[PDB]
Amino acid sequence: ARSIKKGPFVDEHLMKKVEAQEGSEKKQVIKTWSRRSTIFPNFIGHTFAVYDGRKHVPVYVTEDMVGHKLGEFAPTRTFK
Amino acid sequence: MKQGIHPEYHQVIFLDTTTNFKFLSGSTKTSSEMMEWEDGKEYPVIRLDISSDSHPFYTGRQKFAAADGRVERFNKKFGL
Amino acid sequence: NRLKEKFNTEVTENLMKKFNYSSVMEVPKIDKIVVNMGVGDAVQNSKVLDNAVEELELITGQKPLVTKAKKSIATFRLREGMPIGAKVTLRGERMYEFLDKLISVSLPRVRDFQGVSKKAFDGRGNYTLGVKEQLIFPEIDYDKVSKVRGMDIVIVTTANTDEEARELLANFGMPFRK
Amino acid sequence: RIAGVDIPREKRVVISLTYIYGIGTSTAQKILEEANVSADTRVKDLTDDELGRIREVVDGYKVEGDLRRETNLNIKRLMEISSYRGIRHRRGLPVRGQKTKNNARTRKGPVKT
RNA sequence: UGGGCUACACACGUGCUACAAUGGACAAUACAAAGGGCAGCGAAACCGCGAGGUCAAGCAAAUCCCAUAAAGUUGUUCUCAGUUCGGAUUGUAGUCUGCAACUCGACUACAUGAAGCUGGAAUCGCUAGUAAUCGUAGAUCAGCAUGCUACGGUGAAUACGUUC
Ligand SMILES: [Mg+2]
Repeated sequence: ARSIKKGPFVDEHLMKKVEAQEGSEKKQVIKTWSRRSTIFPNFIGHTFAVYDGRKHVPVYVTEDMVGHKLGEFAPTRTFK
Repeated sequence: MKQGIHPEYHQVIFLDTTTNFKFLSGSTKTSSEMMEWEDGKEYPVIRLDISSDSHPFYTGRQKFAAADGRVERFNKKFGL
Repeated sequence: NRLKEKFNTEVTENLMKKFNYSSVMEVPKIDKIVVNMGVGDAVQNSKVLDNAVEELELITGQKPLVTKAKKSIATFRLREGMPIGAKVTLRGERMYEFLDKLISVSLPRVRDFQGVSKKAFDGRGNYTLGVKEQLIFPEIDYDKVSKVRGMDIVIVTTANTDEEARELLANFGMPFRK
Repeated sequence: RIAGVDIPREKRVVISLTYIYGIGTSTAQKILEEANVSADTRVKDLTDDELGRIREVVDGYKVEGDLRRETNLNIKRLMEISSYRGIRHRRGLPVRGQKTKNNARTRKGPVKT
């Protein structure tokens, strides 16, 4: 959770999916409804199709993006 | 040089208080304080907060450490 | 002439060894240091140039030459013959004193100094430096100056190439951005 | 002059130090405490030795351009990573989730009716 | 399950906080009312700059806790400016609640330091414990109030009068 004492929050289903990909030499696109899950350092190099509420928007994790939730990068509202 | 068209110019000692660096060069600036020099004369002394040796760039000393990487800060923050 | 002494001794040796100069005469030297100030604001107010002139006179240690417009431009509201600048040419001992002070005191005093640009050479071995404010120079006091104004310092070198000039300035101890 | 900035001479040192970027009243109190320089004594009346001591402490804290550069870099990174916060920075709209229907003038600038 | 109701060139209504010296900051030092509480109110002690945490007494209530009211009073300092006014915005590191604070919480620390120099035309409330001002409590409620509904403290000016 937010508090330091609690570990960085990640959804188990998202985490387990990433874990399987770690072993694989070539990573595959991940469909995730987990906007709330934090981007871990392990997530680097993984592509996540985060749901924007109507469609899944592709997100590629990089070093800089770590420590930011996957949901942040996907946009739920459209203007102009 | 034409006489009386130029501002008064005289040798003055420039001192870096921080690094205790003294050098004698001419300046229009007049100082009440004067100090004995290597040369057998007394010259007015100008005090400088920062000099070549004082300024970090010249020395190449780094005052502060570089910012932690995003992966690094994540690991450090939650001790993982 | 502490900077001159360096040039006379260690610097001469470094340059001649580096570029395999056949004669001592070949070794580069700084012909002149010229400080340029532009006062287009003088068009708007006569006082501004006069104030700048005072500042330049103190920093340089010699009276500046007022520079007048060659041609009239409507956009700049410029009229030919109007006073729009002040220049000083420092040569001989005065030059060496100015340069040593600039590198030793004034350039350090520059705010958030990251070194001088390495690319600021005309391609003919002559370097130009632009100071953002004249407050960096020690003589000027912050109270005395009403408005901060930049200055250009032009180092003209006998060096044929910039590289030779760069080595001369580096041996002089000029900060380089790298 | 401390940290490349000339603090007002007339004002008391404690307040004068706040003028330096990256220094606030809290730090200004702390830097004087470490310097062992009294807050009461005014900058104009400050002794030369005291001034040097203040400078040493101020140097230890990140101040002026170094802090400015860091802050800019963080904002640049957010814009680079295309973070929602970063996108709002690019839009020039409230970044921290303040409502934009009304108000939001400081971020949005003057009214264009 | 996730998003939206939290969109943002703008217009309007109702509010909140300022534009300082009848003030700002700091230190010391007083005087209320009306309410809430069982797995809830949580003292004290220790730890933290603080938000909090740790441990844990009492207390189903004229007993214990929320909870020290604040303005005030007396000193000290600043000295008429966009400031030692103001505190929007943004960066960073935290705390707490919750399965989960990305969209979209509250709070803290540090830094940053906007507009604002008392407001065009126009327009609102109030005849006394009222207005004005200063804090206090409660419902809803995991958390979340500048709103709402209650409470006291200090405490005015003026009303010739009925042409409009
Ligand atoms: Mg609604």
